[PDB]
Amino acid sequence: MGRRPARCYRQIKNKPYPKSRYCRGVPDPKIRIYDVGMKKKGVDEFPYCVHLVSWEKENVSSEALEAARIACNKYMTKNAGKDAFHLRVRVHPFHVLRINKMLSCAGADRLQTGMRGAFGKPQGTCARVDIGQVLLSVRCKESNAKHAEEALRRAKFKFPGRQKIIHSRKWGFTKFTREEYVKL
Amino acid sequence: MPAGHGLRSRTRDLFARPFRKKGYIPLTTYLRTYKVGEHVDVKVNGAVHKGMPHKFYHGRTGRVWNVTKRAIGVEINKQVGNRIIKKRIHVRVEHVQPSRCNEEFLQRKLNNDKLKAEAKARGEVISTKRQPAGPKPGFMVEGTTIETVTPIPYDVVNDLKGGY
Amino acid sequence: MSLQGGFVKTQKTHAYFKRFQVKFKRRRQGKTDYRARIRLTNQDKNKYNTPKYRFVTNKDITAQIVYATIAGDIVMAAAYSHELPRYGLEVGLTNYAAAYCTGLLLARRVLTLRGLDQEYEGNVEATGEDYYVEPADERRPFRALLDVGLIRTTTGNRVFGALKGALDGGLDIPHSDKRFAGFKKDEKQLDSDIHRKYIYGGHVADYMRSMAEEEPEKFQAHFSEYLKKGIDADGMESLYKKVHAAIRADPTMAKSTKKEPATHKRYNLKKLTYEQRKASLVERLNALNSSAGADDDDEEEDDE
Amino acid sequence: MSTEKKQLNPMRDIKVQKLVLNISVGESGDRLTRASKVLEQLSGQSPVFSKARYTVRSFGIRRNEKIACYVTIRGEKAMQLLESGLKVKEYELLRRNFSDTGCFGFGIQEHIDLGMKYDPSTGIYGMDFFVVLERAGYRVSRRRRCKARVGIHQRVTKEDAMKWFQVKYE
RNA sequence: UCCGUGAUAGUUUAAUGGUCAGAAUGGGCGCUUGUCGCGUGCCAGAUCGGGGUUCAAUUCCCCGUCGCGGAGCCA
RNA sequence: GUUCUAUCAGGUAAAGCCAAUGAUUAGAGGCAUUGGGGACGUCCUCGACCUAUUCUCAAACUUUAAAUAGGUAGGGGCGCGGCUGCUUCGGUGAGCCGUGCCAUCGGGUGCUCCAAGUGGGCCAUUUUUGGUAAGCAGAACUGGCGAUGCGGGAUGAACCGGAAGCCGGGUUACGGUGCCCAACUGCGCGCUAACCUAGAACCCACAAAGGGUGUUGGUCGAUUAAGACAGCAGGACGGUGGUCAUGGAAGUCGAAAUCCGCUAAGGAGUGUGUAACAACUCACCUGCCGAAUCAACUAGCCCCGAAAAUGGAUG
RNA sequence: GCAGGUGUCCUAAGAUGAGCUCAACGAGAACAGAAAUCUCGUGUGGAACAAAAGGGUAAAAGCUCGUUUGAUUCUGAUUUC
RNA sequence: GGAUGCGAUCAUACCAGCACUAAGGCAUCGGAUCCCGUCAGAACUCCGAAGUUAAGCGUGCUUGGGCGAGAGUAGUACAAGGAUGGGUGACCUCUUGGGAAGUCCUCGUGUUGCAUUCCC
Repeated sequence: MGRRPARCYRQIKNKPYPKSRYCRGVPDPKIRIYDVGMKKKGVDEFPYCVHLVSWEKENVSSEALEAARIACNKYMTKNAGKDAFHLRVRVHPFHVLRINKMLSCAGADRLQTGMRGAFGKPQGTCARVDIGQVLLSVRCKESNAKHAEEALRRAKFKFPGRQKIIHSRKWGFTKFTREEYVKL
Repeated sequence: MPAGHGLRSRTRDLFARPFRKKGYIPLTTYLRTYKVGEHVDVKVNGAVHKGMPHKFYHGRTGRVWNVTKRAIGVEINKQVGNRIIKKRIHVRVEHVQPSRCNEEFLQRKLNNDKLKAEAKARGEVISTKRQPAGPKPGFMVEGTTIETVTPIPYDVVNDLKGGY
Repeated sequence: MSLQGGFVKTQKTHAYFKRFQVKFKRRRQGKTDYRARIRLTNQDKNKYNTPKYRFVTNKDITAQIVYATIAGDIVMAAAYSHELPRYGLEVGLTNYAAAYCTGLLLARRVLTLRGLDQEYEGNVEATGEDYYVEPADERRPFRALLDVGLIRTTTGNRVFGALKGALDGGLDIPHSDKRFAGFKKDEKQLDSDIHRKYIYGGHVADYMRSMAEEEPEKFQAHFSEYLKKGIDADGMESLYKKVHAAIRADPTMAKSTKKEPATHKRYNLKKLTYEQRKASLVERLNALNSSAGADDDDEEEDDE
Repeated sequence: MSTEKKQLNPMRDIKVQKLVLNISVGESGDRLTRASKVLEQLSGQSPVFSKARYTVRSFGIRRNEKIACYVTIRGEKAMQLLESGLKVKEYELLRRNFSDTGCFGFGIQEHIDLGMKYDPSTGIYGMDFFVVLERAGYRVSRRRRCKARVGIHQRVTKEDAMKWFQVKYE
């Protein structure tokens, strides 16, 4: 899209403003749908979760969230169909970029004199994706785990902060598959 | 903009109460009356709106100096900066809390002196502590009050803080 | 299901909670205001408490003289209209003359001339009088002020008769006369001003003579006969009694006492768990089952 | 919590809290509050002015102003009203107007009742006669000091309401 | 690009004290007249876009799109 | 000044407040119009849209509880006798005066007169707020430069050592010991061969996302003399030119379906075919060979990504 | 630097005392939708306090009712400044 | 062992549910000519006992959801002092002194001071 490159906004550096009722003029959020796949089920038929977890705590751009998701999402449909299992994206775009926008070209850019000077018109937004947070969380059934794994591998080339694929487990999938049937 | 001291400016503990302290305070605090030389905290109840000092004072411990009708004068010393003086604060008893530390202390002093009397009629520990006390001339106090309120206009912290 | 009332309370818990600990038991019961309390208490004049409605009411009255201390308040003397027939009196214990005499009984009882320490001159008794506009010596009132409680300043009224019985009792309680129950409104004699009557002891006397059936034992003068016996000087009571057998007791207390937790929650929980595993339907409140074993835990295992 | 199963009545049985006869129309459309006259006759005591608070969008800017009128009656005066009022709407008729809370209300012109039309300068069609029914103990939610909510235990039921009123002259 | 200056019906253009909005022309309907026109009675606006303050905003603030005027040195 | 008391920065789970946005299970009630029906001599039910309430996943104000952490606050008694107070001709202490009695530091330090440059800073560290950033701007808390030598950092205001009268000798700090340059071409061990590379920090010393059977090392699973992995060599009849579909599959476009007789092994087949028809190999099994093999996590260094201006360097 | 207010408006929009306690939601009232009004039940600070923010408070500081004038004169210890 | 008045601790003192101040130590209750009051005794209030325990006040219990408090279970976040400690860098890290958190179990559906003082 129209340039500003993301490194400038990459660092978790400035104070956090996301307050919609004070912050007027805030533009369109993204992703267009966060959980992709079924929605007639929750976890049931899918006894495997796979995650992508961040090594690096950073502000990831709103369009990068869509871009990483869309590369993953075509791998989901192009290899396992329309109403398959379910993927969840789980860090979302809190951090409104105000920041210098609309420069001019006299011996002013900064039009009033040079100034610039907050009350900046808004540019977009980023998500704070912090260390060990689960950016993508995907419930799947075991043969199609390797399919979700290439999809997460396609996802990681499209945000800045380095991440590792892991098959994710809280109470295993092997205290659940006991504790379930011990209290029934 | 020049600096000030917006007397009402930054106030969240200084006027908010916990969930557990909300609603009207029972009138026993409103009723409580103190004697001179009592050590009492100043720390507003936020749920009483009148008789309050200027908010910066809160969490300091003062000596009850004298009383005027309903509210009391409690003596405190300001802190930080240069050459700072004793100041007296007018506060109603709704924001002024008795020091339990001072009661505990008074008790711990009596306990000590019950033992001093016992151990000086048949007992032994110290010796050296018996030599000071017995000599002294006393008493109260306002020479040593002026002695207190001249180094607490402090010296080296004032020059240290006077440039950065 | 739907349903109202509970649901609009149980979610909004935190509010609850706050409602029970903003004030305590005498305000929760709805008894004592803590803004009138503060008005009257701050000075060390003692509270001249005179209760009479939704309390003890329509049957008896009480006057209590209350001081503050570190432990709680502390009543220094009290009088109940039920002790008022001890001194001879047997006509009604809720009325203006009863209230009046109950206030004398508290006031006579508070000095009673106490303790070593004494005090009966300049000039207690101020007689059981009849009275006009408060004769004292005279200018300053102390060591009792009227705590009306919940009861109103309603002009010419029985709380003021209790106040008047305090005044003619050797208590001095603050006053000015411009809503008050004056002289004959106990009965006594009267009257002045925009408020009216010029009879009220002696209420019932006017009524009784308007003929009809009511209580036995006569007439207007039977106020006078035993107001006159309550004019006499005779401190003090209460009382002599035999103490007390063993123990506590009582058949009411007993079929209520004592404790049972822990054990009884364990007997009931056992009953509940046995009731579940023999059926399984619903629990206590309100749902679940497939198939449980107590308490918060069962719900977490029935999701996934 | 309905505790019925004992050995019962006289505190349990229903009584009349109140009958409120209320008009709602407004000023100007019929008048000052002239169907006060009609209320005055039907009930037997004078109605008291209704002002409003809050919103209208529709004429009715003045706020503080006369708009309505009411008579809250009770003792014999409420019952005496019921007898005349009770017989006019027809009977019988119907569970729906009762709330579960055990009160019931109806409309009709003040001109219904024995009464002269001739005395009422205006008649006006309708507005609630409301009958508040309750048990003796109400006085706890009403009285000032020791207010306590009325429990499920105390609160009148439509069934109970229908019965006690169906017991009498309809 | 800075400091100044406006906008109200199809079009040109009045106006207020915070509670109330106009005119002329143009146009829509009759009558003139054989028919048009000249003339004669009749009619009809989210006060630029925009948010805020207030008991009540066409009217009082702030921003902006446009149309205007006036400045912008010693190179 | 550690220890006692207070209460407070603070920002994660929860509560009130509010929440963008997308992912929703169970289940009551709103509204609208339409469609269908049995039950019975209208009713009632059902369906097409919304909302309770059970309610999961993720930041955001206040409060808990902060945990924190620095702060930040604070470290004589009795009796006798007179006089007094405020608040019933009423109850009390407190105040006052008089008189007696009994009780881990270590000059870091008070007051007065008169005078100075100021009354424009900087940097580093920590915590920040703005700003893409900046040898930016603007604060907080502190140490230094300014106004501080001397020794180390090639040079070097503020990094390290270090705070200095002068001199003399001794030993050291930081840092260093191949030469330039005093002093080790020191010891035990291991990795690298790119001249990586001789570097705390720096506007100054670059190197990323991503990739790498380079090499070492650690671990786990499975496979092995009941002979593996690889290579080379050798065995495969018949049902039946497999059912669908389609010019056409018929092993070999696309899609069923993958069994068995006859058998010691012998899949309705792994890649090469002709428009389509036409052959060869191969699954599995066997020999020859003889010893480890394969899979997979994890980690180091190196390698790669890696283009700039008069002449080559880590001084 | 973010966010946003005051340069007014008030003799009642002050004072006190008695007396009352919400906003709001459900259920009920022919007509009325804006529909007040009238009723019942639940109802703790979510309401209400002229005005920012914020914080406060439920027989109140909030509500209702009467009365009242202390928005009186003169003085000020002390805090802020 | 304790109901009745006035209060302290003001989220261990709740929402909800089940026994009890009580033949002469309460509230419901009755009269309202009345003081008082309302529109209307409903509230308010002079007067007062025939009923009631049925409540309210409050007494024996119920932890159920709520929560104080604590026990295990999440040493995890976070942060003070110091490092020629690592990393290209955002960043981490050792050391020194500190250390919330959710779940489960648990205790808890009061406590305390003055009154009037009571059936046994």
